[PDB]
Amino acid sequence: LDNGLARTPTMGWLHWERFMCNLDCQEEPDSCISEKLFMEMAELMVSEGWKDAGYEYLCIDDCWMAPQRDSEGRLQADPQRFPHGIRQLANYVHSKGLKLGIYADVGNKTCAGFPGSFGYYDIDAQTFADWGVDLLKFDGCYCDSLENLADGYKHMSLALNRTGRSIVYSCEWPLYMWPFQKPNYTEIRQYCNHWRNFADIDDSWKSIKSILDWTSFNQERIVDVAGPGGWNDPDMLVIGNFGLSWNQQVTQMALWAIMAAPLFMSNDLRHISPQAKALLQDKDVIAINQDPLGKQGYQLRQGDNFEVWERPLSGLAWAVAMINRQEIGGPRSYTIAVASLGKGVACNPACFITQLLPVKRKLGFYEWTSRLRSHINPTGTVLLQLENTM
Amino acid sequence: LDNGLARTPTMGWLHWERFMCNLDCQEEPDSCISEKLFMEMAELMVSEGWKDAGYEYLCIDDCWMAPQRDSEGRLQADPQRFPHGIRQLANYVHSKGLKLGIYADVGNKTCAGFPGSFGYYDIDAQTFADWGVDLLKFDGCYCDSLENLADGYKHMSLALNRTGRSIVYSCEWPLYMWPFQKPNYTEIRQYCNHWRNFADIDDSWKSIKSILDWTSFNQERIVDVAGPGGWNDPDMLVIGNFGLSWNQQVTQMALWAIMAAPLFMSNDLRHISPQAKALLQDKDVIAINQDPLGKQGYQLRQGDNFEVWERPLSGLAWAVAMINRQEIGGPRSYTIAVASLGKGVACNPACFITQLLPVKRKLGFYEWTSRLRSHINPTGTVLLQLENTMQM
Ligand SMILES: *[C@@H]1O[C@H](CO)[C@@H](O[C@@H]2O[C@H](CO)[C@@H](O[C@@H]3O[C@H](CO)[C@@H](O)[C@H](O[C@H]4O[C@H](CO)[C@@H](O)[C@H](O)[C@@H]4O)[C@@H]3O)[C@H](O)[C@H]2NC(C)=O)[C@H](O)[C@H]1NC(C)=O
Ligand SMILES: *[C@@H]1O[C@H](CO)[C@@H](O[C@@H]2O[C@H](CO)[C@@H](O)[C@H](O)[C@H]2NC(C)=O)[C@H](O)[C@H]1NC(C)=O
Ligand SMILES: *[C@@H]1O[C@H](CO)[C@@H](O[C@@H]2O[C@H](CO)[C@@H](O)[C@H](O)[C@H]2NC(C)=O)[C@H](O)[C@H]1NC(C)=O
Ligand SMILES: *[C@@H]1O[C@H](CO)[C@@H](O)[C@H](O)[C@H]1NC(C)=O
Ligand SMILES: *[C@@H]1O[C@H](CO)[C@@H](O)[C@H](O)[C@H]1NC(C)=O
Ligand SMILES: NC[C@H]1N[C@H](CO)[C@H](O)[C@@H]1O
Ligand SMILES: NC[C@H]1N[C@H](CO)[C@H](O)[C@@H]1O
Repeated sequence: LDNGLARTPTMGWLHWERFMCNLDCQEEPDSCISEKLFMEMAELMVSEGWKDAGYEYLCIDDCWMAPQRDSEGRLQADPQRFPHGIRQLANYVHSKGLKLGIYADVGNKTCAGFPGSFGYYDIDAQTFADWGVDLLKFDGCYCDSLENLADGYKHMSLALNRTGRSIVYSCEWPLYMWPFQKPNYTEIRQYCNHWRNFADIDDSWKSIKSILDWTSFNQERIVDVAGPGGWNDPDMLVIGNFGLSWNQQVTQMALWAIMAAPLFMSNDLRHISPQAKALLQDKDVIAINQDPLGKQGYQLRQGDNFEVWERPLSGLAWAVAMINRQEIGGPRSYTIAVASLGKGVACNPACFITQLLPVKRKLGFYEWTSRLRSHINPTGTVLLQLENTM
Repeated sequence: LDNGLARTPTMGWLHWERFMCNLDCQEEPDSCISEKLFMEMAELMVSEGWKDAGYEYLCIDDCWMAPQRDSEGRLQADPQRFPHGIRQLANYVHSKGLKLGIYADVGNKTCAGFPGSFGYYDIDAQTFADWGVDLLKFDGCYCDSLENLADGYKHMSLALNRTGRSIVYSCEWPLYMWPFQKPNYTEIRQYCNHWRNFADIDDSWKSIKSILDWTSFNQERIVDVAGPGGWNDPDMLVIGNFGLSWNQQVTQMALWAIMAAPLFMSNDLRHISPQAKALLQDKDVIAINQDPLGKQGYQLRQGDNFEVWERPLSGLAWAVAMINRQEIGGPRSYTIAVASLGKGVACNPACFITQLLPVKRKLGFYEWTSRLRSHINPTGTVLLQLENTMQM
């Protein structure tokens, strides 16, 4: 989408995975989907260094709406859970230097059953712009035809444009097309700043494996379309929650950097371990994810329960990730000729290699003839940056 | 097995899950199966508090043997990886106050392809006894006849008996029966101190779930068989390795306590986080696992992606574990009438409830009519101890 936005993958926080559709503010005031939850997350995004690290968009997912539209047929936030309304929440979020994301659905209802936007695309776009919304996640539930799906996503894209406000447009279009018809990613990128390709992530290593495996299986179709203004979205970062071991969290961070993925955390910023916070705020890894060239990485190799992924960066640098998919035993040795990396240019005539994950360690100079040797933890990842000596 | 051993579930360390069959001591010296590894592991078991916590058996799994038997037809340790031999390793282990476990196979070869014990049961038992072995893990590979399997396990049990040395006898008999017919656990318990029921564990939450689900599915068949001298073995503790989140590690520790399981760690004691070590050395949870009553726990309830397990303890106490199997979202509230716990006996007329996991916290007195309310993390477990009481 050539709206001047998302020139690097969008970074921020999205409530869905950790907080979902919790409406029980009477029994669970601190966890329910409410204005107070987003105020608390905004405060911590400022005070705990998230904004400084680049996490900029505080995003509302499903279950913010009132059961019905208002007198004039516009969407409204739930009166009890969002007493001051979305425009006021956006004002607050802006006063902190952050941006606000909101959620709507292309069909007749949202996935959780709240008012859909079909028939209201232009009014909804104008409502969002009037409210000061900075990002829209547009879901695909309750849409009875591929034509309605495509037409709605394009119509909403154009309506957002017509409001004149800069609004990041996040689409689930491909995900809802894939069971029936192969998506045309050139068209999608024409209309969207990023697009969900695959099933919702949850708090599990199985989910991560399945997302990585889908991305590597389909990489010939999706890798080259990505770039400044339009990214593949493999769904939220779930680092800092409950289901991932430390090495599995490292794998998610490293490979979301390799994939030039949007970095939408879905966690509780009020209760997050120092280790998870340091991983999610890792300057060098974020810098890889945010590389201005915006060329998505890809899987280079797979075999012996090892995977090698790599990503070209600005200024002749490369990022390389090595995953150990064997879920038994101990750290496993993996070696690869550096001439096999970076299409044969990264280390010609030589390169300096720095390991970034699981810990930052300079590895030294590697000549064109050299072999890179590493030990990779089960379900963990070794992430490296290669700098050509020219 | 009525050998006076394993009156509580055996506790120790077994190399299989973490170190497997790594034979490459030149390229992977720190991971290969060698005498130096077991010597160092013994030193750390002493110095890092593992022996004090109750972990007593340092156990060798597969891939310790030389490719062939010796001139006298007895087994021998690998010449390069175990130059000083099993007798000397056992001397070292005993000098640290620990006990040594070893591995053999009922069939013609071990699962990794090394000499099997079939045809040599009595001499192999005697060899182990001469070496000073204190525990035998007896595998079931390369034995495709049910009669051979059963006869071999019984024979090895009797042969170990004849040596006159006290040796814990750990069997994989039931697991190897399933391709043919489901086991008679009365017979197995007659011959074994504990027995593997289900597929090998690996370093994953998937594996933990599958072991728990098999145990609860088959619990009417295996729970009452267990007791002092004979335990169900759901395989090694893998806390301290790589594939389990903190809450998944807590779930494994809590439920291995519930199940009266042998506690065999399979990790690297040289590289283990403080948090994992504190969990594995948790005095109160170990005390649940080691409860002298020796009655295995069971799944009480299951529904809405929640599980409730409980285990009766000595002196009218109970352990209760609540698992959240929903792998999305945040901590989920679960409430239960305390009268539903411990068969209505734990809290009659009252009980004092102490949460032990994920953190230790006194919850207070709960009267027989009261309700217990708790919050459980995704893939985590809340482990509680109920003490029957007449007071407030
Ligand atoms: C080879 O097999 C034989 C037969 O199975 C086995 O002999 C058995 O040894 C056990 C353990 O020593 C004996 O059990 C003991 O019996 C005495 C006398 O009745 C009791 O006083 C003992 O009670 C104490 O220990 C128990 C734990 O075992 C506790 O439950 C109890 O509270 C006491 O602390 C204990 O019951 C058993 O009687 C014999 N059986 C026979 C038939 O002789 C022998 O040990 C095996 N070989 C080797 C090397 O162990
Ligand atoms: C509406 O769409 C137009 C057309 O794509 C966008 O115009 C582009 O804006 C970028 C950034 O300002 C320029 O670099 C391009 O040259 C423009 N292209 C064209 C064809 O005009 C415009 O930014 C969009 N406006 C909003 C508010 O989204
Ligand atoms: C995928 O969609 C793109 C964009 O809608 C199609 O490309 C356009 O094709 C028309 C007609 O040939 C050209 O005039 C435009 O210049 C193209 N637009 C762009 C942005 O390239 C493309 O044909 C579609 N591909 C398939 C296989 O259907
Ligand atoms: C919404 O419902 C109407 C009436 O049932 C239907 O005609 C229309 O196609 C639906 N729209 C979508 C996108 O499913
Ligand atoms: C199980 O084994 C015991 C002891 O050997 C024996 O007495 C019993 O009959 C067996 N049960 C069945 C059902 O075969
Ligand atoms: N992919 C389906 C989408 N619908 C849910 C909201 O109800 C989340 O936004 C999820 O990402
Ligand atoms: N269940 C199969 C058994 N065989 C392996 C050794 O090769 C492990 O001991 C495992 O416990």
